[PDB]
Amino acid sequence: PKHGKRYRALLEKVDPNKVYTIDEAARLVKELATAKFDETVEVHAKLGIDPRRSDQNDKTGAIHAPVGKASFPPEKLADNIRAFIRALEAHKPEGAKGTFLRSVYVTTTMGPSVRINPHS
Amino acid sequence: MKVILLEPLENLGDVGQVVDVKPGYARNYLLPRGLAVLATESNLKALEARIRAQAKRLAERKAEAERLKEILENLTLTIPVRAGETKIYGSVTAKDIAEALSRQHGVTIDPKRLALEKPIKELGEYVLTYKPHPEVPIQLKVSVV
Amino acid sequence: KVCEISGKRPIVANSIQRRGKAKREGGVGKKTTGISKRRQYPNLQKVRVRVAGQEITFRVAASHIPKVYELVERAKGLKLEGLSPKEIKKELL
RNA sequence: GGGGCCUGACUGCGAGGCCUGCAAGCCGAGCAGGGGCGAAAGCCGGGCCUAGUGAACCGGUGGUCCCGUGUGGAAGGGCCA
RNA sequence: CUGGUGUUGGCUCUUGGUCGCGCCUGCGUAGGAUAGGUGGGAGCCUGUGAACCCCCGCCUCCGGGUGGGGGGGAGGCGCCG
RNA sequence: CGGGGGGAACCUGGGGAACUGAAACAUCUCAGUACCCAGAGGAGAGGAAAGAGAAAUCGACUCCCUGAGUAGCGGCGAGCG
RNA sequence: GCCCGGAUAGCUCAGUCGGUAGAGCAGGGGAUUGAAAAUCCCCGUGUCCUUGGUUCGAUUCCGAGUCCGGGCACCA
Ligand SMILES: [Mg+2]
Ligand SMILES: [Mg+2]
Ligand SMILES: [Mg+2]
Ligand SMILES: [Mg+2]
Ligand SMILES: [Mg+2]
Ligand SMILES: [Mg+2]
Ligand SMILES: [Mg+2]
Ligand SMILES: [Mg+2]
Ligand SMILES: [Mg+2]
Ligand SMILES: [Mg+2]
Ligand SMILES: [Mg+2]
Ligand SMILES: [Mg+2]
Ligand SMILES: [Mg+2]
Ligand SMILES: [Mg+2]
Ligand SMILES: [Mg+2]
Ligand SMILES: [Mg+2]
Ligand SMILES: [Mg+2]
Ligand SMILES: [Mg+2]
Ligand SMILES: [Mg+2]
Ligand SMILES: [Mg+2]
Ligand SMILES: [Mg+2]
Repeated sequence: PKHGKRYRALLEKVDPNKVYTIDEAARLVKELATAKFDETVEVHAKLGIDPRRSDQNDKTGAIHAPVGKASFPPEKLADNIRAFIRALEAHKPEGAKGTFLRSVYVTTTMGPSVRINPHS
Repeated sequence: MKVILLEPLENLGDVGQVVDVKPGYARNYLLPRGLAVLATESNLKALEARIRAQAKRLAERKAEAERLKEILENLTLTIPVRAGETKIYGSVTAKDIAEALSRQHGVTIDPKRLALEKPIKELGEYVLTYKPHPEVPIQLKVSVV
Repeated sequence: KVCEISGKRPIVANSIQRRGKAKREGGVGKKTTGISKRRQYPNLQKVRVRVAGQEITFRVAASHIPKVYELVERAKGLKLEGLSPKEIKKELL
């Protein structure tokens, strides 16, 4: 159709409009990675910074990079997630005005994305 | 600017129902012609009552019925009718029924509230509901002699 | 005039004309070129409403209009007739 | 007039005078700090000198041992530039 | 004179702004081809019914992209290069 | 049952100047004064804290003495307080 | 003092919707009328003020500095 069902089934345990924690979703991410291989859970968050800002991530203000497999224990995802948050909060440009980290999603290699508050 | 209706108006209706109109609509059209009343907390409680008096008090003419079925229901009538086998020499109206039912036992029934159409007359055997809404099918036997 | 319920009536006010960037920012300060006396009327209107065998009109302030109705209601429970539309009014508190 | 280094077109003061109704204007040796040129003696607190200027008030900025309306902090002031 | 409001209400037609979301969008040399950036990236995709053909709306760099639909039948497709 | 009209000042409320001062003048001052109107009474007003303001404080209101020409307000002027 | 807009041929004016910088008119020639052109043809010349950094560098995109263009105010 638009997507394959292998994905259509994961849309059953991910409220379309709800913020999850790094413990409420870190374990719900290890269950939405239904592939025949060990995937890589990654996190995507939009940064409130200026793109073309030479002295201040692609060229639109998006962050990527993977951090964990699709099996890693609850203490390897819930713990390695915060290890990426502070990896950013340690490089926030001087004039980076605006919520430095507005949106934040946590999606794997083939599974959907779960909006989560990197502060709980 | 809340208001309590009357005639079920489109987009907002079913009397008693409360709705948020614009002051103008209410003051200049609704109340003038009497399509509703101001949602004053003086009729907002006055409707609280209008709503209980029927709701609770209703448990009787549609709730006490249970007392009216337990006594009957598992009961059996059987009434003396002048007949001739499979054909009575007259008939028994619902009115004919309770007529003696209020002497054979002491049970009160409203004929106009029974359920058979034509006046018995025939025979074989009878058994039919009383009324109304959550009803109770009674059991009556057409006798002999 | 005056409000037949709120009691509100016209009052005196000054029309102060000022010029100059405030001190609240910019500089030097505001300046009064001139002051004048002027009135401030009540936004009163009129509200006609049946109430028994008459219509009776109410010249009342804007932010009070509603009370007028909460009065044709409290009225209900009381007997008022005879050629007394002025009195009807009279009676309603 | 020409050239080599330089920034004293210093900060904190200022004995003692000139001028003078007031308040302004003017000259200033010398001490302290930290400097520049000189081998040193020394000179340097702009310009051979006398014009190129504007009290207060109200505000604008940059600082800052200060005040900050019950207390903390702010708001808003003061002081210095 | 005038904008916003109060007095000031029904019913429609028509458009602007904004955030939600759902969708496609993108066509310069090279190249299967109409490639938006960056990451994940060997598994996906089809009786949760794909390969092929006709119909059919929209877009047009007239090249395709792509959706509704009927049809159909066990195969599409990516890496490597 | 009452009211209405009057009363030298005094009193509360609703309205409310200009001269003058600022050695001109508009903010400011005179001044909520003069005056007009309504009302009250031998007084009138006010009155038992949604107060004051820095004190483990006080405790209706009104009047006098201080506080005090203080705190402040002010074309930071005249002046007000 | 703040918010805005910008020179590129002699003047005037557009810009991968980042790489391919091009018009009117002026000027040269030829075409040119009785007369000068209105008609007719074909081209010259460069960071697109320009500091940059993103990108493959940039004319175009961001730090953005200089000048000019229009705006809204203030003046103790
Ligand atoms: Mg983008
Ligand atoms: Mg009036
Ligand atoms: Mg005004
Ligand atoms: Mg209102
Ligand atoms: Mg002197
Ligand atoms: Mg010397
Ligand atoms: Mg000296
Ligand atoms: Mg000189
Ligand atoms: Mg010299
Ligand atoms: Mg002055
Ligand atoms: Mg304090
Ligand atoms: Mg009497
Ligand atoms: Mg009397
Ligand atoms: Mg005067
Ligand atoms: Mg004078
Ligand atoms: Mg008075
Ligand atoms: Mg006193
Ligand atoms: Mg004082
Ligand atoms: Mg005064
Ligand atoms: Mg330009
Ligand atoms: Mg011509």
